[PDB]
Amino acid sequence: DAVLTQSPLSLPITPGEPASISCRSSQSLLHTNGETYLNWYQQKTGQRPRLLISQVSKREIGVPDRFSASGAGSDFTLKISRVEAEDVGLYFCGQGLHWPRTFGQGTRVDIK
Amino acid sequence: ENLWVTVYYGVPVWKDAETTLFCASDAKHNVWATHACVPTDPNPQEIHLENVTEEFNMWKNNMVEQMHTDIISLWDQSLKPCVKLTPLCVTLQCTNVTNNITDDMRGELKNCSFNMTTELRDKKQKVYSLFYRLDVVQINNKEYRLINCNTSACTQACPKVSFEPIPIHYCAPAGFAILKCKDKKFNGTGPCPSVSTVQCTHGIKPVVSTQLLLNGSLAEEEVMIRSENITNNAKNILVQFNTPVQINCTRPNNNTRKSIRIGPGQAFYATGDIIGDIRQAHCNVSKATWNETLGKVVKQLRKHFGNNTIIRFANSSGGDLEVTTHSFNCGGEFFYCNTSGLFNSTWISNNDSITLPCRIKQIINMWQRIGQCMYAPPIQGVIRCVSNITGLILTRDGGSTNSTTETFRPGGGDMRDNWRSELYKYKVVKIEPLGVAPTRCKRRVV
Amino acid sequence: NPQEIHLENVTEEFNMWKNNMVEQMHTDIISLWDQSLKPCVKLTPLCV
Amino acid sequence: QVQLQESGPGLVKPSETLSLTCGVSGDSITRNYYYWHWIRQSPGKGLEGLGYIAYTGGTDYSPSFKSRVTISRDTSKNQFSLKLTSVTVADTAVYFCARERGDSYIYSYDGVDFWGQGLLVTVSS
Amino acid sequence: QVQLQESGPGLVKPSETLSLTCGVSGDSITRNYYYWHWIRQSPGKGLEGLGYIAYTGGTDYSPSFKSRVTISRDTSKNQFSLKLTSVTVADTAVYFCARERGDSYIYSYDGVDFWGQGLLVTVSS
Amino acid sequence: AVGIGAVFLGFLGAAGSTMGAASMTLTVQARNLLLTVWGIKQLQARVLAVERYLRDQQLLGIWGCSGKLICCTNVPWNSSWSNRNLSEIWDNMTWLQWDKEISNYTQIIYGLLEESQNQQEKNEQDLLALD
Amino acid sequence: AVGIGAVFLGFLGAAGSTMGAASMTLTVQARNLLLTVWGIKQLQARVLAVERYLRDQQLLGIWGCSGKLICCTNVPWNSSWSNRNLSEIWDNMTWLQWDKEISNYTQIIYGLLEESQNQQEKNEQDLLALD
Amino acid sequence: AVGIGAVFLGFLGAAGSTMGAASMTLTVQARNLLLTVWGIKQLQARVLAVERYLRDQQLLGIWGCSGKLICCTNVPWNSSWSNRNLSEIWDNMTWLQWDKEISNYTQIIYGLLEESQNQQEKNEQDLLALD
Ligand SMILES: *[C@@H]1O[C@H](CO)[C@@H](O[C@@H]2O[C@H](CO)[C@@H](O[C@@H]3O[C@H](CO[C@H]4O[C@H](CO)[C@@H](O)[C@H](O)[C@@H]4O)[C@@H](O)[C@H](O[C@H]4O[C@H](CO)[C@@H](O)[C@H](O)[C@@H]4O)[C@@H]3O)[C@H](O)[C@H]2NC(C)=O)[C@H](O)[C@H]1NC(C)=O
Ligand SMILES: *[C@@H]1O[C@H](CO)[C@@H](O[C@@H]2O[C@H](CO)[C@@H](O[C@@H]3O[C@H](CO)[C@@H](O)[C@H](O)[C@@H]3O)[C@H](O)[C@H]2NC(C)=O)[C@H](O)[C@H]1NC(C)=O
Ligand SMILES: *[C@@H]1O[C@H](CO)[C@@H](O[C@@H]2O[C@H](CO)[C@@H](O[C@@H]3O[C@H](CO)[C@@H](O)[C@H](O)[C@@H]3O)[C@H](O)[C@H]2NC(C)=O)[C@H](O)[C@H]1NC(C)=O
Ligand SMILES: *[C@@H]1O[C@H](CO)[C@@H](O[C@@H]2O[C@H](CO)[C@@H](O[C@@H]3O[C@H](CO)[C@@H](O)[C@H](O)[C@@H]3O)[C@H](O)[C@H]2NC(C)=O)[C@H](O)[C@H]1NC(C)=O
Ligand SMILES: *[C@@H]1O[C@H](CO)[C@@H](O[C@@H]2O[C@H](CO)[C@@H](O[C@@H]3O[C@H](CO)[C@@H](O)[C@H](O)[C@@H]3O)[C@H](O)[C@H]2NC(C)=O)[C@H](O)[C@H]1NC(C)=O
Ligand SMILES: *[C@@H]1O[C@H](CO)[C@@H](O[C@@H]2O[C@H](CO)[C@@H](O[C@@H]3O[C@H](CO)[C@@H](O)[C@H](O)[C@@H]3O)[C@H](O)[C@H]2NC(C)=O)[C@H](O)[C@H]1NC(C)=O
Ligand SMILES: *[C@@H]1O[C@H](CO)[C@@H](O[C@@H]2O[C@H](CO)[C@@H](O[C@@H]3O[C@H](CO)[C@@H](O)[C@H](O)[C@@H]3O)[C@H](O)[C@H]2NC(C)=O)[C@H](O)[C@H]1NC(C)=O
Ligand SMILES: *[C@@H]1O[C@H](CO)[C@@H](O[C@@H]2O[C@H](CO)[C@@H](O)[C@H](O)[C@H]2NC(C)=O)[C@H](O)[C@H]1NC(C)=O
Ligand SMILES: *[C@@H]1O[C@H](CO)[C@@H](O[C@@H]2O[C@H](CO)[C@@H](O)[C@H](O)[C@H]2NC(C)=O)[C@H](O)[C@H]1NC(C)=O
Ligand SMILES: *[C@@H]1O[C@H](CO)[C@@H](O)[C@H](O)[C@H]1NC(C)=O
Ligand SMILES: *[C@@H]1O[C@H](CO)[C@@H](O)[C@H](O)[C@H]1NC(C)=O
Ligand SMILES: *[C@@H]1O[C@H](CO)[C@@H](O)[C@H](O)[C@H]1NC(C)=O
Ligand SMILES: *[C@@H]1O[C@H](CO)[C@@H](O)[C@H](O)[C@H]1NC(C)=O
Ligand SMILES: *[C@@H]1O[C@H](CO)[C@@H](O)[C@H](O)[C@H]1NC(C)=O
Ligand SMILES: *[C@@H]1O[C@H](CO)[C@@H](O)[C@H](O)[C@H]1NC(C)=O
Ligand SMILES: *[C@@H]1O[C@H](CO)[C@@H](O)[C@H](O)[C@H]1NC(C)=O
Ligand SMILES: *[C@@H]1O[C@H](CO)[C@@H](O)[C@H](O)[C@H]1NC(C)=O
Ligand SMILES: *[C@@H]1O[C@H](CO)[C@@H](O)[C@H](O)[C@H]1NC(C)=O
Ligand SMILES: *[C@@H]1O[C@H](CO)[C@@H](O)[C@H](O)[C@H]1NC(C)=O
Ligand SMILES: *[C@@H]1O[C@H](CO)[C@@H](O)[C@H](O)[C@H]1NC(C)=O
Ligand SMILES: *[C@@H]1O[C@H](CO)[C@@H](O)[C@H](O)[C@H]1NC(C)=O
Ligand SMILES: *[C@@H]1O[C@H](CO)[C@@H](O)[C@H](O)[C@H]1NC(C)=O
Ligand SMILES: *[C@@H]1O[C@H](CO)[C@@H](O)[C@H](O)[C@H]1NC(C)=O
Ligand SMILES: *[C@@H]1O[C@H](CO)[C@@H](O)[C@H](O)[C@H]1NC(C)=O
Ligand SMILES: *[C@@H]1O[C@H](CO)[C@@H](O)[C@H](O)[C@H]1NC(C)=O
Ligand SMILES: *[C@@H]1O[C@H](CO)[C@@H](O)[C@H](O)[C@H]1NC(C)=O
Ligand SMILES: *[C@@H]1O[C@H](CO)[C@@H](O)[C@H](O)[C@H]1NC(C)=O
Ligand SMILES: *[C@@H]1O[C@H](CO)[C@@H](O)[C@H](O)[C@H]1NC(C)=O
Repeated sequence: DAVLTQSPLSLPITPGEPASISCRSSQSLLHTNGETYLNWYQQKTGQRPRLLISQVSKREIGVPDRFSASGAGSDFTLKISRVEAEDVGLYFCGQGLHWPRTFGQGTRVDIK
Repeated sequence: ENLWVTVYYGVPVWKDAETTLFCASDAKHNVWATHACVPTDPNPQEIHLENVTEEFNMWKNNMVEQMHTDIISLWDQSLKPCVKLTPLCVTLQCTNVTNNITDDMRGELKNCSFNMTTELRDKKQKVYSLFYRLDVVQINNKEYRLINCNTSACTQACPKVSFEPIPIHYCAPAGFAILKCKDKKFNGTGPCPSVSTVQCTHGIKPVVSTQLLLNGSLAEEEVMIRSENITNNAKNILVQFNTPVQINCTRPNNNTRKSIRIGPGQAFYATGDIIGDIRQAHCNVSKATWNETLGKVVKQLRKHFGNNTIIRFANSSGGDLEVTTHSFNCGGEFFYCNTSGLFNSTWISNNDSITLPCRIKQIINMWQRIGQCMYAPPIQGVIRCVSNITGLILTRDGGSTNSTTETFRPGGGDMRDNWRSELYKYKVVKIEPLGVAPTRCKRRVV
Repeated sequence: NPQEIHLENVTEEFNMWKNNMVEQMHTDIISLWDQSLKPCVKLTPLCV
Repeated sequence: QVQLQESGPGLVKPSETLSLTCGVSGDSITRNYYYWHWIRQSPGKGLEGLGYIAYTGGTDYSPSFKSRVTISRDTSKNQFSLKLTSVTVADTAVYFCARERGDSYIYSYDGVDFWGQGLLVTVSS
Repeated sequence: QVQLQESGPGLVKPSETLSLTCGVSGDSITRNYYYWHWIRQSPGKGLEGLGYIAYTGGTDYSPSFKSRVTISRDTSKNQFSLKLTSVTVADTAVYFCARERGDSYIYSYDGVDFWGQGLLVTVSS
Repeated sequence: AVGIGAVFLGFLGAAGSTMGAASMTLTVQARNLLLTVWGIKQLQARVLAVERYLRDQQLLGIWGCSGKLICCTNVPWNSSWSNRNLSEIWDNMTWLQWDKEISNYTQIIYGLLEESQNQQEKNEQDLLALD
Repeated sequence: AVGIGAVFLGFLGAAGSTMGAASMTLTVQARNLLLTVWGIKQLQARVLAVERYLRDQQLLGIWGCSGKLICCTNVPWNSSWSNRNLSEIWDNMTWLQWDKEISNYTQIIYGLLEESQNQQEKNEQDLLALD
Repeated sequence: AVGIGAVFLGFLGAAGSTMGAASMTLTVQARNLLLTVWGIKQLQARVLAVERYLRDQQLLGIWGCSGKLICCTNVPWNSSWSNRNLSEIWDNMTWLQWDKEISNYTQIIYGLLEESQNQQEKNEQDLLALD
């Protein structure tokens, strides 16, 4: 099983300063065909989760430009160029290559 | 059954062909231009090809010859803006150096003085310089001349450009591709049961060596032997290690650089007065590591001639200094070490560092090109160098019915052998996307 | 007779100090100037 | 757009079979290159996949639930259901029926596009 | 597969006319870019081309036989025949009916593909 | 995401697959076909690639497949060229082996296709002239 | 002569005109797409222009519109890409604005077009196989 | 083998033959279209050959013939250009003489074809848009 581990576990940030999250993978996510299969998700308090970035750096429709990501191999990171007061909730990093699918434990974001 | 021919475009078919590759690097001045190279991909794509096998072959791929020609072209291009040393061929009056000289360095360095031109063409200036025994010959306080005054005028390398061997990536152009063999136990030739397509090769270090391969790509699980024909002793033997052995080389002399303005906008970086003590250059390698490495090589090599036979290692028979000694460049000085202290032992079935002296030489003509040459300027300060050994270019000695004591000797004056140890996994192919096959369709009628 | 066509109902964001035309022109002038001095004689034996 | 909704009992006793039915609207359940998963999530432990059903009708389940989960489909009503046998207290979590993007021959698409409301299954004795 | 088969009398007296018929099976005589020749072989003299009939219906005869050879076609039953007048004792030889390759407007093709079984004709009395 | 359904593979990844399965990935191969001495070297490689692509496009243009990857023709397949089952070629062979076997008869097939298309063009034009 | 009727305009002279009116001038823009150092520069420019034209023609070739400036496709338009009425686009917008608005979704539409053509190609071949 | 039927001839072998007979060899002419200073000269020659072929293909593409050696257009002939008989041209005149005669009126026909193609394209799009 590809156990995804995020860091830091918590991240108190206020509007006006940047933020970043790192996600490590036990097994390499580089498929035999030469394509990565890592995705980022957002889940608000008591709401269904939503996808933000797909295929490491391809932004999803309706997602603002404030979010960004980059990485390869086993080291990947999620960097938010601008954060607002409505960006509360959990953030997950999931792989779509090794079965069963797995997601990180969840990094909490709140006001400092 | 009724059949009709059908043509398909874009089928996965390929054939062997020859093409002109192009360099690629990060572009992060040195002897290698790196300006004509297009920017490299941040992360090259690698596609593994399953259920297919390719007939890989060494000693015939045009990649090694193409790389050799490109290296020569870059080397020649990097010497054009530099100044030529044509008015330096004059009579040199030299005297042996004896200021705190040692027995192992006595008679090697000479303090020479000679007339030389200045900025103004209507005047001359008297200057002095230090030259090694290998860069001067006698005439028949004694007169001497440079070794190249009867061959060609050398051009000194520009001090701004260094000899750093940065990696270079070779990428196939549109319509072509390069296949790499992923087999761990791959042999020099034969079919490869694990092929993979890649757009650009890994970082290849264009290191210049003649006897011991260094700063190269090491093996992954065990030592391997490479040779076109093992029985035919005329062909060189290539061996790649799986673990490295560090070599600590240095130039203890604390020399100084001096600038002599020989003309308008031109200058000569002469060897200034040496301060402090003087010692001979040397390299150090661990005895236990070398012993274990040689043992592994003997074990891996005994399966080609038998278990009962015994093999021995001996130093070079003879020839030019470029082939009888291990040469390399650490920073800005070219060494020539006496490897006789390493290839001297006998192996039979079933305090902690080796020291070997090295000589410095300035008048160096790279490759096998005797028509032109280059002058290496003296580097100011103490030179220190450390590197990993990766391979040895062994050569066999004619043997009789004795069928024992197979004597092995190093060699490999050519430079293609060095790059062959790095390009043995890749081969260039040409793709043919036009195919033909039968189908049951007859096409409509209009 | 160079052709000039007017474009109605449109505006473009012009910006100097960033267009590559000036750098290209400068490079071309340097190249032509250097090429024009190739057959001329060197004045090296005059430094007396 | 595509809407996914769950349906099933809000509370299940221990050891009987637990049935969850997810209705899909706005798109055909038999899409050419797309997959449908059933993912659950408990407090603090995070998300975990149970199994999935492909467009071809085949199914694949996680190694820790092969002898307990079972997924079926019904194209006539445009829905799919999951059957879980021998439920325990540890299975208490909110279940979601989501949709993901499967790699096609021409291109590769990854990610879970949409998710469901989430039926909170409570196990108590 | 295309096959040819000859037919005609076996013994022919001197001074009258000779008649042979070669059948064609597996291919149409009306082929767009092909020819049909008549060749005979005798000991010592070698091979000789009596004549041929093109797909257009036209006929061309050799200079040494133009006054005596005559070729005609019958597309209804897919066969063609040859008539030779003023037979002599020197005409005793084995006759072959063969197909050839015409030069198309796009490409040129040369070569006799198929031959007959070689019916032996004996001219004696 | 990978699964039990369809797979994507890579550039020339379907080489080991059968002809039937490799025929579904014909777009990926077709869409990837496009110091002064160095400048000459790079321009030579670029012009070579352009010429090769235009050569293949010209060959397709002469036939009735100027703009499609899969197209049918009217000339039948003579058994002598292969005398092999249809099902065994598509489901029990790869493009590399098939290309190796049919390499001795590619010129004949190309000439036949070209001539057939030319004749078909003349026939269609003659028929269209009536209207 | 110029009058109340049509207008000739010039190359890239209908940029300010609406999409509906500028769609009739596609041919004028399409037909105009075609000392050793100076030779290298001019050759590089010519090769780049040819490569650009070839890439555009290759993209059109992959789709089922290899030989026509105006064509039709079977994949509809998802409202999420533009969510605006049809009349307000052809009669109240220009190509520069429409291009800037769809610039972020062009790659997805390109992939959809290629996949649709591949599927139609295999469906058509399978259907014609009955003959 | 040569005979009383068809003839092969060679490249530009039907230059002295009539147009009707020379129209059968359109494929042979179409299939044959495809030290630093010398490298520049060779690359210039190859690039020029490619531009000429691309220009011809572009001209064919603008018209209603994507790719084929013979195609028909929907515009009537004007006697003002030639006024010569139909059979007298094909059966009694070569291609060189006819080209010399129509040389002064090629640009007009080239413009008329483009006009007709644009009108036909827009009409076809409007007709197909009533579904
Ligand atoms: C095989 O691979 C090994 C790597 O393990 C190479 O070893 C390197 O050799 C180069 C010389 O070619 C060394 O680079 C030089 O180092 C000098 C001292 O380095 C110390 O100081 C620097 C800080 O400046 C530290 O980062 C470093 O760790 C040392 O503590 C510098 O003084 C040199 O700079 C001068 O020369 C350069 C051009 O060469 C000029 O541009 C500068 O301005 C300056 O004048 C230079 O940087 C390098 O340190 C070696 N690496 C190691 C780990 O020792 C072998 O050279 C290579 N090849 C062979 C044949 O063995
Ligand atoms: C490399 O070759 C192997 C065969 O040695 C390929 O594996 C084969 O993949 C096909 C895919 O269609 C399998 O067919 C399927 O079999 C199952 C079970 O019978 C059936 O339910 C499906 O409908 C389909 O018919 C085949 O069984 C399988 N064979 C083996 C031995 O695994 C493999 O795909 C090839 N890989 C590449 C990259 O070419
Ligand atoms: C397609 O054509 C090529 C070349 O025309 C054929 O390759 C040739 O195949 C023959 C075998 O039929 C090889 O002959 C060799 O003969 C020696 C001596 O008898 C024998 O020891 C070898 O094992 C081999 O059979 C020949 O070397 C080979 N190559 C050439 C250049 O002639 C190929 O067979 C043809 N394929 C088909 C399907 O027709
Ligand atoms: C540049 O912009 C001007 C201003 O928008 C354009 O003039 C306008 O063009 C439109 C479109 O043809 C005209 O609308 C139509 O007018 C006719 C009567 O002439 C009417 O029957 C139609 O129902 C429709 O309303 C508009 O009247 C005209 N004038 C103004 C003052 O708006 C001009 O065409 C543009 N030129 C280019 C090259 O983009
Ligand atoms: C297509 O993508 C581009 C780039 O991703 C989008 O351009 C960016 O649009 C945002 C607005 O969504 C711009 O943000 C600006 O921020 C300032 C400061 O908060 C604010 O005052 C502005 O009103 C605006 O919101 C951003 O500058 C702009 N450019 C870049 C380089 O990011 C574009 O909007 C996307 N188009 C569509 C239709 O999605
Ligand atoms: C060079 O000029 C001569 C003279 O015109 C050409 O010979 C002519 O070839 C044509 C065939 O395309 C002959 O037409 C046909 O002749 C047969 C005769 O039986 C007739 O049955 C047909 O109805 C048709 O008229 C034409 O007669 C013939 N002229 C002669 C022999 O005087 C020759 O082909 C030209 N060569 C080239 C390379 O242009
Ligand atoms: C197509 O247009 C060209 C011109 O672009 C025409 O060529 C010209 O033809 C005339 C004859 O019709 C030449 O006139 C000359 O006049 C002198 C004096 O009377 C006479 O001695 C000559 O024998 C000749 O007739 C003229 O030089 C020639 N060239 C030019 C540049 O005007 C051509 O005739 C036109 N073809 C058709 C079919 O309309
Ligand atoms: C190399 O030779 C030069 C020239 O003979 C030496 O330079 C002289 O050294 C003496 C002794 O120290 C001084 O008195 C002179 O002033 C120096 N200059 C000249 C121009 O004569 C130099 O010392 C010698 N170096 C070595 C290492 O022997
Ligand atoms: C440098 O040039 C000077 C001047 O020509 C040389 O000095 C002369 O040397 C010759 C031969 O040794 C003597 O006969 C002259 O008397 C010298 N003249 C003077 C003014 O000293 C000198 O030998 C040349 N070489 C060196 C190394 O200095
Ligand atoms: C000077 O050195 C050379 C070798 O470099 C030696 O042969 C010679 O004997 C030495 N002369 C003196 C006087 O030391
Ligand atoms: C140049 O001089 C050296 C030393 O005397 C000699 O070995 C070499 O042969 C000479 N070269 C030529 C071309 O005479
Ligand atoms: C590599 O394979 C060939 C052919 O099987 C063999 O002759 C050769 O000895 C092999 N190489 C080594 C080093 O054994
Ligand atoms: C190798 O060399 C020997 C002669 O030493 C020769 O007989 C043999 O054919 C050569 N090639 C191989 C593959 O052994
Ligand atoms: C090599 O070993 C010798 C042993 O005496 C020592 O003196 C010398 O300093 C060593 N050199 C290096 C570079 O380690
Ligand atoms: C070499 O000489 C320089 C002279 O400035 C001195 O600074 C440096 O310490 C010396 N190095 C050694 C190793 O003696
Ligand atoms: C070489 O020098 C390095 C200095 O870091 C030292 O760690 C290493 O042990 C030395 N190796 C030998 C063989 O002297
Ligand atoms: C290698 O080490 C062993 C220690 O067991 C020693 O007996 C042997 O002589 C060594 N080999 C050499 C070449 O010194
Ligand atoms: C040599 O010895 C090794 C190890 O005992 C063995 O694997 C190999 O087969 C032997 N080779 C021969 C030719 O006896
Ligand atoms: C090294 O090789 C040379 C070649 O001439 C020889 O003279 C010398 O004796 C060798 N060294 C040893 C230690 O045998
Ligand atoms: C290398 O060292 C050995 C040790 O005796 C010596 O005999 C040989 O001459 C040396 N090599 C050179 C080129 O001096
Ligand atoms: C070579 O090895 C022998 C082995 O006994 C040793 O006696 C001798 O000193 C060695 N010579 C050198 C130069 O290492
Ligand atoms: C030498 O080997 C060590 C250990 O494998 C490695 O860390 C180091 O980077 C290597 N140095 C070079 C220059 O390759
Ligand atoms: C996007 O288009 C596809 C194909 O028509 C359709 O099935 C899907 O529902 C559309 N999605 C949205 C959000 O409109
Ligand atoms: C065999 O080839 C001939 C061409 O001479 C062709 O007419 C025929 O149709 C082919 N046979 C079959 C069964 O297609
Ligand atoms: C395919 O070939 C085999 C011979 O290996 C034959 O037995 C079989 O009948 C063939 N299939 C068909 C459909 O004729
Ligand atoms: C245009 O779209 C807007 C919003 O979708 C709508 O309110 C308006 O009625 C539409 N206009 C027409 C003419 O359909
Ligand atoms: C000549 O051109 C005119 C253009 O309107 C056309 O109507 C006419 O039909 C053409 N010639 C004939 C009589 O076909
Ligand atoms: C063709 O032109 C000739 C020559 O003037 C004329 O007699 C004849 O009537 C014209 N028309 C036809 C149909 O032959």
